[PDB]
This record gives sequence, C-alpha cells and structure tokens, in this order.
Amino acid sequence: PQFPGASAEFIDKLEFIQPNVISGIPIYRVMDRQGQIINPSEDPHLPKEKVLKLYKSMTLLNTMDRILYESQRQGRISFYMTNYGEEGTHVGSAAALDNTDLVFGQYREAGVLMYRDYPLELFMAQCYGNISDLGKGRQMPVHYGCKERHFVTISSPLATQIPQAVGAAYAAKRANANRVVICYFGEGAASEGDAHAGFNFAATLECPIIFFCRNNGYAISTPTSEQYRGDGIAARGPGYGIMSIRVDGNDVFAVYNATKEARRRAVAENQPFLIEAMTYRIGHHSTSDDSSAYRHPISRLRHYLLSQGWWDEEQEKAWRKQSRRKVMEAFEQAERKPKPNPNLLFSDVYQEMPAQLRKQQESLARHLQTYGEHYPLDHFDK
Amino acid sequence: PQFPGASAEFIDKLEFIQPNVISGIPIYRVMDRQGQIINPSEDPHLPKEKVLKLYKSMTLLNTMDRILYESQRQGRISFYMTNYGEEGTHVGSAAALDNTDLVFGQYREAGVLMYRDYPLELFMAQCYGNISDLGKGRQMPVHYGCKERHFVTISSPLATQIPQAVGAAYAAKRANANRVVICYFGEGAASEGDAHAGFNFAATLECPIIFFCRNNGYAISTPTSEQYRGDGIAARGPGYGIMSIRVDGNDVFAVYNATKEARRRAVAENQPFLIEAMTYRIGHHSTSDDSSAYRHPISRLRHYLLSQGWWDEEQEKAWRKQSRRKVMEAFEQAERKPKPNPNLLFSDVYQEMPAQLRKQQESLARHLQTYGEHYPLDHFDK
Amino acid sequence: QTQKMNLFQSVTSALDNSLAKDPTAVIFGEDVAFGGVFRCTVGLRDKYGKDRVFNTPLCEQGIVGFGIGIAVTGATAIAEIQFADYIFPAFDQIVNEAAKYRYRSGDLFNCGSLTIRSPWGCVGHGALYHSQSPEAFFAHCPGIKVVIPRSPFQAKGLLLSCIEDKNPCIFFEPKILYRAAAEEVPIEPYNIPLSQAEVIQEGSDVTLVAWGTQVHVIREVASMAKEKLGVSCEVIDLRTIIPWDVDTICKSVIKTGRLLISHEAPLTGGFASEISSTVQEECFLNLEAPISRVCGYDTPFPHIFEPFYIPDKWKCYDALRKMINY
Amino acid sequence: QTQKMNLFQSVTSALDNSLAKDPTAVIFGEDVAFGGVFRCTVGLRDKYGKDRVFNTPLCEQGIVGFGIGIAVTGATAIAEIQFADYIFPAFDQIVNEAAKYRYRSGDLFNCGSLTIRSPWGCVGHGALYHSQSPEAFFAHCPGIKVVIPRSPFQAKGLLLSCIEDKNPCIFFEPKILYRAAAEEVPIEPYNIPLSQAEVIQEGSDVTLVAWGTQVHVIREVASMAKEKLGVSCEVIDLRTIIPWDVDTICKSVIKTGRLLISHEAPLTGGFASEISSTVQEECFLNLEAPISRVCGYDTPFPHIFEPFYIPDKWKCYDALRKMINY
Ligand SMILES: Cc1ncc(C[n+]2csc(CCOP(=O)(O)OP(=O)(O)O)c2C)c(N)n1
Ligand SMILES: Cc1ncc(C[n+]2csc(CCOP(=O)(O)OP(=O)(O)O)c2C)c(N)n1
Ligand SMILES: [K+]
Ligand SMILES: [K+]
Ligand SMILES: [K+]
Ligand SMILES: [K+]
Ligand SMILES: [Mg+2]
Ligand SMILES: [Mg+2]
Repeated sequence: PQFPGASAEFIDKLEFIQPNVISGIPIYRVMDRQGQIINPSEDPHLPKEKVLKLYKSMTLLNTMDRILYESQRQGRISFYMTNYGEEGTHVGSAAALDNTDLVFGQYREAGVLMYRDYPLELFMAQCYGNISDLGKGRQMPVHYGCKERHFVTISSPLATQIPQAVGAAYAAKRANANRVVICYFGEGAASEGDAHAGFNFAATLECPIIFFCRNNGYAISTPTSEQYRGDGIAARGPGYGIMSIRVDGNDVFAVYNATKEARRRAVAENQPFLIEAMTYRIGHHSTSDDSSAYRHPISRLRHYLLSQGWWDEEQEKAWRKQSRRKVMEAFEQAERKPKPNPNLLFSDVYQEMPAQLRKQQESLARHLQTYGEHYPLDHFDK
Repeated sequence: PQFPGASAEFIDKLEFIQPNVISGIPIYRVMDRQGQIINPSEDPHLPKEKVLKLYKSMTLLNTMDRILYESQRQGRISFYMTNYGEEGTHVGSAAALDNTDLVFGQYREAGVLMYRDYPLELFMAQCYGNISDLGKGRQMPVHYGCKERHFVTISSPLATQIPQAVGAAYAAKRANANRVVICYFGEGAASEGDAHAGFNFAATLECPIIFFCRNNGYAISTPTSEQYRGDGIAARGPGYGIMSIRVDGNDVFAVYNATKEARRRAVAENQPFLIEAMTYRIGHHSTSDDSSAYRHPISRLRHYLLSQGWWDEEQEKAWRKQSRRKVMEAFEQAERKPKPNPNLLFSDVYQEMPAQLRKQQESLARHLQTYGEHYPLDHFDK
Repeated sequence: QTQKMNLFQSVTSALDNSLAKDPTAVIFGEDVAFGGVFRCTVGLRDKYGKDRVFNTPLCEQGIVGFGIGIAVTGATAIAEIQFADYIFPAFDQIVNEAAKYRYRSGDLFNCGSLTIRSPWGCVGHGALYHSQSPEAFFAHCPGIKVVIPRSPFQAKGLLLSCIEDKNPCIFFEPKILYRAAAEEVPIEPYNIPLSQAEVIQEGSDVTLVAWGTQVHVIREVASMAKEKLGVSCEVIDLRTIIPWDVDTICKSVIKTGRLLISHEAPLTGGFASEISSTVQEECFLNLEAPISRVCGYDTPFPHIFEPFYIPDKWKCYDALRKMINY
Repeated sequence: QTQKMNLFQSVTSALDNSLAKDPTAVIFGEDVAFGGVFRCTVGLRDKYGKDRVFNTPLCEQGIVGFGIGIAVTGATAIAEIQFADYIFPAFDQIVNEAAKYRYRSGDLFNCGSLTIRSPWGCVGHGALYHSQSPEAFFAHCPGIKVVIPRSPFQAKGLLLSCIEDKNPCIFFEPKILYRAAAEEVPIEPYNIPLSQAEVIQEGSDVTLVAWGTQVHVIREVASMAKEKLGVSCEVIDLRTIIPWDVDTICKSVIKTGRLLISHEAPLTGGFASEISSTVQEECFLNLEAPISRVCGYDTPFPHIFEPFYIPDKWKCYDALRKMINY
C-alpha cells in the first residue's frame, strides 16, 4: 500500500462498507428492571453508604424538579427544565468521578451537582436570579455553575462546551493533574459542528477526556430518526479513534462502571473515551414545551435497595418528607430575597470596567434618579 | 432494550470498542503499478477511445500545470496550485459521471473539468483575470467554474461546499432528475465542522450524493497523523450511515469502478456514498508553498496502454508536442488580453445594483477622471 | 379577502402562499415539521408534504449550507434558525458563501432563492441566548439583505418579498410580537418593497428612527413628546437594514433638523452608527442638534436586569428632552 | 538590547518572550508547528517543545473552542487563525462563548488568558479570502478586545499586552507588513497600553484616523496635504478597535474641527461609522466640516480590481480636498 493516510492491505474486490445498524453496539447493563445483578462479575464494589447517596440524590433531584416546574407554572420562575428519567445518568457518572475532576455540561445534568453536594439554596438562587446567586441573576434558570464543585458554568448554545472541554483536558495533561474532564451533551447536540471538532481534537491531541452522551431519543420535537442514520452516537467514536461504549442510562451501576473505567484509562493513557447512555426523556423538553404535541432509574435502584435489605417503605416515607421539607425550605428562602443591585448588569463584561462602559453605568444612574418610579427598584437590591 | 435511539441486544460485559486502525479498510485496486489487471472480474468495460481520453486529459492537465506553475514563478499569474499525483483521481471519477451531474469542489480537481472538455482558453482566462473570464477576474486563479459543464464555482473557505452539495442533491431528488451530485474535498478539509454537517444531513435526508475525499497524506504542512487518529476518512462514513469505500487514487480503473457504482446506487436509492481515494500530493501545496520545508497515475495507465498495444513511444512523443503547442497557444492568447473594465467590481454583488452601491460606482468614475494617471487604466478593458 | 392575524399567523400565511404558488419552495430547520417552537409552520407539513416541510439535524452551519445548496439549484429554500442568537454557527456560511455567491461566480451561480427566517429581539426573559439582535453583524456584509418587520401585516408582505427577492435575505421576526395585537392581513399573497423605510406619522420637530418592536416604542415616545413638550415627531420604520432607505431618512431629517435613532441592540457597533454617520454627512447643514442614539448597553443581554437594560420609552423620551432642549 | 525586525519577526519575538516567561503559555493552530505559513512561529516548537507549539486539526471552530478550554484553566492559550477571512467558522465560539464567559458566570470562570492572532488586511492579490478586514464584525461584541498594529515595534508591544490582558483579545496582523520595512525592536518583553490611540504627528487643520497599514497611508496623505494645500494634519493610529480611545480622538478633533477616517474594510457597517457618529455627538460644536469616511467599497474584495478597490492615498487626499474646501 504505502499511502500516508491509512494502513491496510489492498483488495481485488469492489465492496462498499454498509453501516451495521440492525444489531448496533450492545447496550451495557449490570442490573435488570428489578434491581437484580445479572452478571455478578460486573457487580461494583459500592458500600451501602455510597449506594444510598446515589438514591437519595436521584430522588432529591426529582423532588426538586417537581417543586421548580410547578414554580414555573405559577410564574414564580421564568423557565425550568426537568431531568425525569435521566437521574441515573447524572448520579452514576458523578460517583465514578473524582471530586476535583472538571465538568462541562449542556443543561440536563443537575444531578451531577446534587451528587457533588451543591446547596439547595444555590440551585434556587440561580433560577430566581436573587442576590445569593453567584451568577448575579445574569442567565436563565438551570444554567448552573460552581467553581468550587468544579462545574463549568452552563451556556445555552448547544455543543459549544465540547471543544472547550477538550482544550481544558489538554491543559490538564500538561499539568500532570491526575485529573480527568467530563463533557455532557444530548444526542441532538452531537449533530453540531463543535461535536465533530471536539472528538477529533481530543483524539488528535491525546486528551484525558470522557464524552458523555445522553441519547434520550429526543431533541425537543425531533426524533433521533431525524438526527442521524448511523448506529447512534456510540458508532461514531471509533471513526475518530475514540474507545466507545453504550450503556443502559436507567442502570446506575452500568453507568458507574463505564464511567469508572473510562476515567482510569483516560487519565492513564491520555486517551479520549466516549460513553453513550441510552435513556428516554420522560418530561417535556422544558417548561416552554408541550411534549404531547409531537410524541426508570429510581425505581430500579430502589429494588436493588430492597433485595439487599438496605431500604424499607417506612424509611422511604420519611425521606419523601425530609427532602420535601428541605427543598421547600430553600425554596421559600430563595423566594423572599431581593434580586441583585441593578449596577451588576455592567460588571464583569471585561475584568475591569471600560471607561465608556462606566459612562453607561452612571447614565442609568442619572436616569433612575428621574424615572425610577417606572422601574421595579423595590424588587432589586440596594 | 426498547431505547428509541438505537437497536441492539444488551450485554452483561463491559467492553469498550477499540478503533481498528491497524488493518483499516482495504484499499481497492484494479490494476497494478504496471498497468496489469489483477482480478479480471473487476476489469471495466472501457473502449480504447474512452481509455485514451482518460490518458490524454491526465497528461493535458499535467502539461498545463507545468506551464502555469512556471508562469507563476515569473510573476505572470499571482497564484497557482498543481495536481501532480492526483490526476487519476480527477479523470476516473469524472468519466464515471454523467455530464449533466453537478460537481462541487475544493480547488484540486481541475482534471474533472479537463475531462468535461473545458476550454484551455477559459482555464487561462480565469488565472489571468482577463476579459474572457466569465468570473470577471474577481477570484484568485484556480477558482474555476462553468454553469455549462455543471461545475459549481470553487471558493477558498474549505469544506463549505460539502453541505451546499447535499442541499443541491436534495433539490435534485425532488425533481426526479436521475442526476447525482459529486462533492470533492481533501482529507484536511474533512476536519471542518461543515463536513460533519454535510455527511449527517446527506444520510438523514436521503440524498443522491457522492462524497469524494482526496486523502493525499497532507494538508499543507500538516501530516494526516495530526488531522485524525481513526482509520482515515473512509471509517467515518458508516458512523453516519453512509456506504463507504477506499480506493487506490493512482489507479484510474479503481476510481472509475467505485465512482460508477456509487452513482448507480446513489441515484437509485437516494443514498449517500463516500469514496476515499488514497493518494499522495507530489507537488507543493501551492505556488506559495515550499513543501521541502516540512516533508503514479499517468505512468500506470500508460503501461496498461502498452500491454494492450493502444499506445507507443512515437504516438506519445507527438502528444507531448501537440498538447504543449495547444496549451502554450491558449497561454499566449490569455496573456495579451486586457483585464475586464474596472466598473465590473461593483456589479453582481446583488442581482440589481443598489442605488447606494451605484453611488460608489459613479464615485470611482469621478475619481479616475482626475487621478487615473496613477492607476493601471491601460491594463484594463475600456 | 382578509383575516385578523398574529405575527406568527401572518408568517404561516406568507409561508403557505409561497408553497402554494411555488412548486419548488421548501421549508426546513430544527423542529419545523410539527409546526415549530413558535407555531410558525403549523399544519404546513400536512398540507404540503414531508419533503416540503421537514426537520434537519441540529446543526445551523449545515442548515444554511444546505439551504444555499438548494438555492443554487434555482429552488426556493426557506431555512429556519430557531433563535437569532443561534445563527452564528452559520455566520461563515452566510458571509463567506451566500453573500458572495453571485459575485464570485460572475453570475454563473447564486443562492438568491434562499431565505433565512429567525426569531429576533428580546422577550420576557430570554437572557443572553434568546434575546439578541444580530442585525448589525450582518450589516457589514455586501450580498445579503436584512429585513425586520413591526407587525403581522408588515411581516407577511416583507417576508413574501424576501422569499421572492433574487438575493439571499435574512428575515428577523421579533418573537415578542408573535402573539401581540392582531390585525387584518390579506389571505392571499402580497408584497412590500424591500429597502423602503415607512413614515407612519409625519412630524416637524424631530425624526425618530427604529425598527422591529422598537418602532412601537418610538411611536409611544411620540405621543408623550408632543403631549408633554409640544413637539411633533416624525416616526419612521426602517424595515430593511442592509440596503437601507438612506433617502427617506435624510429627507425627513432635512425637514426636521434633529435625529434620534434607537434599537435594542448594543450601542457600540450597532446599526444606529451607520445611520448617524451617514445623515451627519448628508444633512450636515440641517442638523440643529447632535444625532442621538438610544440603544441597549454595551453588555450581554441580562436575564433579571432586562427591565433596566432596554431602551424603553422613558429612556428615549428623556433623550429626546435633552436633544430638543439643545 | 535591540534588534532590527520584520513584522513577522517581532511577532516571533513577542511569542518567544511569552513562552519563555509563562510556563503555561501554549501556541497552536493550523501549520504552526513548522513555523507557520508566514514564518511567525519558526523555531519555537524546537526551542520549547511539541506540547507548547503544535498543529491542530483543520477546524477553526474547534481551534477557538479548544483555546477557550485551556484559558478557562488559567493557562495562556495563543490560538492562530491562518487568515482573518477564515475566522467566521469560529464566530459563534467568539461571540457567544468567549466574549460572554466571565459575564455569564458572575466571574466564576473566564477565558481571559486566551489570545487569537490572525493575518489581516489585503496583500498583493488575496482576492476575497486572504484580504478581508473582519475588525468591524467583532466591534459589535462586548467582552472581547480587538487590536491591530502598524509596525514591528507596535506589533510586539501590543501583542504581548494582548497575551497578558485578562480579557479575550483578537490580534489582527496586517500580512502586507510581515516583510515590509524593519526597525529596532527590544529583544526582551515590553508592553504598549491597549485601548490607547497614538498621535504620531500633531496637526492643526485636520484630524486623520486609521489603523493597520492604512496608518502609513494617512501618513502619506499628510505629507501631500500640507505640501500641496498648506494644511497641517494630525495623524492618529487607533490601535485598539473595540475598547477604543474615544478621548484621544475627540480631543484632537476639538483642536482641529474636521475629521477624516479611513480603513480597507467596507464603508457600510465599517468601524469608521462608530467613530463618526460618536465624534459627531461629542465634538458637535467644534465640527466645521461633515465627518469624512474613506473606506473600501460595499463589495467583496476583488482579485484583479484591488488597485481600484482600496482607499489609496489619492482617494483620501481628494477626499481631504473637498472637506477642507468646505
Ligand atoms: C446552537 C443552538 N441551536 C439551537 C438551540 C435551541 N435548542 C435548545 S435545546 C435543543 C434540543 C435539545 O437536544 P438534545 O441534545 O437531544 O438534548 P435534551 O434537551 O433532549 O437532553 C435545541 C435545538 C440551541 N440551544 N443552540
Ligand atoms: C476555512 C478555512 N481555513 C483555512 C484555510 C487555509 N487552507 C487552505 S488549503 C489548507 C489545507 C489543505 O487541505 P486538504 O483538504 O488536505 O487539501 P489539499 O490541498 O492537500 O488537497 C488550509 C488549511 C481555508 N482555505 N479555509
Ligand atoms: K454550552
Ligand atoms: K469551498
Ligand atoms: K431570496
Ligand atoms: K488575553
Ligand atoms: Mg436528547
Ligand atoms: Mg490533502
């Protein structure tokens, strides 16, 4: 052969390669729909404590999702997106992570934060845009971020974080950080040009990164049958030279195992890893979407909790109450706080405020001195 | 399973899929480095006439490439890009095409036009930016185009034509045109976000399109080892659900066969096809590049021409002379023509000239009336 | 024959008239098949077919390249970008390709039958990525036309004009007006000249220029102005951004002697700049007061600070006061 | 200690000083490893390593997203876009991400240690895609800084300032000056304030503003001006486009009373608009003549018509004549 671009024997025969889409890449699963471990050789370590944290946070997220969605249906908050049916996805992966590892997301992985013990107060603060929000109420709800729990602030433009994450991973590599980077995205976002960029760069520059795709069958109204025709996302990884795997997104153990392995090898070989978690978006794409116009994780892990005598109905009954009380307690507290001081819309554009930008600042000031009665000054801070 | 995004049995075992890059996709070849047909069952129809056209145009292009490159090294033309080593690539595919089929290219497939009998006069006219150039000397040399030979005008931004081509193919499908569309691009361009877009859309919308990739081992200074880590481009096609094949780019028959088959099935099934032609960029990336700072088709088909007694040294000797004379004859003619009238830089921005745009037109007029002595008015038309 | 319509309904109307008249016309984008996120293409896929109204993958750069591809064929391509904030992934395809298709081919090929629609301007709380006004970015680009409507009637006429214009056109639809006040809109096709500003209220003391939702705002600032300072304002709707009605403007200003332009988009680099600098050159003698620009702040679009960000009627009015009090 | 340098050499210099000082600094882009297409990163990969200077795949949107990724880490990312004409595939990454990184995170994360270099302006015959001046496009975008140098000395100071500024900066390098006249340039690091215009020749009759290669042109139009019409022109180099030195300008104009701005970039939407409209508002009383704009035509950049396209010294001069003859 000798051709610089690829290595392969010749072939006397003209044969086009056909996509194997019928029996595509197998979906990896550890426990069945009844919390039963299929193949013991796959049962993870996982002490009762850790397994209960996975449960309590999937359910704490679910309890929170309800209170916030309703909150939206009452004009209390302007927007909201649920995680229904994708809780295993967040908690499994997160648990397989080292707390110092960097996370880059889309907007449907609030569970990652719940697991990393993000304060209910702050979850509510961001959605309300009140003073406690470190974001200073500048973005829409659900666009969380925490420099402390290493969760890169989420942005709306889909797939943009992918290439960014890879860059971040490269930086890591150079520092010999023993740290890996995880980048979440939906199957829809994978169609974006940045995904192509992200995967190639990651492989070409040899970066310690895990690509976590949430193939939940939908992208708002668009069915996967319209986003691609190959064997989903898992089947693209290899084309880029990326070790790839598919997992049962409703199996927290299968997600955990895959993630744990991907992290080990990624940080060890400085080799990109792709995990496609098959799942289903149970709730509406967002508060602004009536999913009925176009078209379980917790249950399973619960059984596994019974089969081991690690949980009972009384214990469960109490958890509903506590989590409820706790969520609702952060809820009220976030509700009655005033939004930041209006001067904050001009800061942080740059590190230092440009003189001209400051002139616009002072301008709003003079302006409010005269017409402030027509503004909601009472709702904001100062 | 039941997951909406993919169909596949589950799996008790945790196994990451590893890219098969060692024995990647086989490179299809019909004749050896000595014009000998390996597997007779692959020998194409191809009458002496057609096979000689393939030869004369690969060589006519080669003869032209030399005269223009030298022409650049003399300041006669501002820029130039050769095709050395990729002539089989242009002629094979083109011959397998129906003349009415639409072509979208990068800039290194002048052979496609040579085969479609594009006038030497016009090749020279564009590079010189003289009056006969239908482009009106608006783009750099080598950016050819012909609405008559159905060759979409080439543009510099890499990979942009890919998605455009697919759109064009969709239009076709709707018209029941029995027409297919071919879109050429280098292995480097395939890294562009638009490539990802182009391939997915093509499959997702079921379009009659052939993606022809010229994997020539380089992208200026960048070696393929830095553009990707998968099994080249051929291995990405399947991930998108695209029938894929790899071919010996220096084998005109292997290119012809692959192309002919891709066209049949593409127009028949409205199914995208990808052909990666392995080859090697013999010349510098462009006139502006000293390839020695970082790093055959004709020969082969010649032998095949001897082994069949279809060509001899006397006949060859004469062809060198004729083609030489003919090329050089178009050359001189293009040289002594004046460039278009300066008023042409304002036209065609829109279909109709905007009034304000016309005011700028008249402005240059008043301006030249007064300072035209400082301009090359004598070199331009009118 | 005429029916009362919502901005979003007049759009479906214009889009219906188009597929109905042009056998070639095709509508595509993200989530357009089932009617769209704002209900602009509702029913259309059923009335015309799966190959005339359909979903594309989630990739804006492909969406536009794809549209340019069809257009080159001579076929009408009506691409949709769900949010104007998400048109940047396709910026290269628009500026380097589309705006330069005809020119670079010496009129051998073009994508003049290409039209891109996209929800524009702010809404309740779009924050940073559902509120932008990209208009100015495309203004520095020869080859494309940029149109922004101010009501259901203007929408259908302008859109249809865009769809049939022989030049790539970007049609920005103020999403805040999609369900605002309705109005009688002709059931059948009809056009409104592109590149023609519309004076909807002549005045004699000041010329007010805006577009999109802002028009309704400068319209209010007018009511206030005279009623609170006895000043007759001439309200003008620019409509077309790139090939802009320079004349209608300069004429008005010549009669007025004062100019105040406003737009949600940020001040710096915003389109009001090109207008000011131009009118300054043209009506240099007629200008009695420095040209005024009431635009959004030089910052990204705030979620909770929107009320304080926008050039509301009060910001304009006060700006008008100081100008006049010149 | 100082050595005479080419624009491209001063760039290697600044880039060398940076990798030398900052253990974190990294340079990447298309064909940057072997020295670059214009020789700007020559030798650097050998002197510092394969993981500090390297080639990326051919994808500009990835190049910038990648750069933003490193920057977020606090590490210095110096991305290269071979041609300014090819920065649009990354426009979304620059406007929606980078320019909005700090702001949207309430200062929790930023890509302030990100710098993008890119060959700018025209050359012999770049035609449409090796000649563009994208500057104005990015000007309508809060969050990024845009710097353009006029000589080897200015290049190294400004670049180094950009590389160390705590805000994403786009550094446009006039490729036509890469091998032009040399000049003594300090061997070691040194900075030049960003957002500071430089008056390189005071005058009293007219203020001339330009940047990049144009500066040398308005500089010539000066020589001519006085020598042929007895008019003292104050030549100003803007240097920084987005956060622009509004004051240095308005001051000069106040002393002068007349303003002429010029730039290769197209007239419509070009940056001269923001300057004119601003100075008009500020120095409204001092203005004796309408502000003048000598820019490229509202068309794509021609291959063979370049000589007739550009705002050469003669176009400026004549423009100056009419202004003064006011
Ligand atoms: C660049 C860009 N284009 C369009 C949108 C609008 N949009 C928001 S969410 C969405 C689809 C969701 O897709 P998927 O990746 O499947 O994620 P999910 O919400 O289903 O988990 C779209 C098209 C966007 N945010 N960014
Ligand atoms: C969008 C864009 N970025 C950068 C360039 C500059 N550029 C021109 S040719 C080239 C590499 C050539 O790549 P390949 O696809 O392998 O084609 P070849 O010339 O080797 O056949 C690059 C990076 C460009 N034309 N367009
Ligand atoms: K994002
Ligand atoms: K192209
Ligand atoms: K059109
Ligand atoms: K910086
Ligand atoms: Mg999804
Ligand atoms: Mg190549």
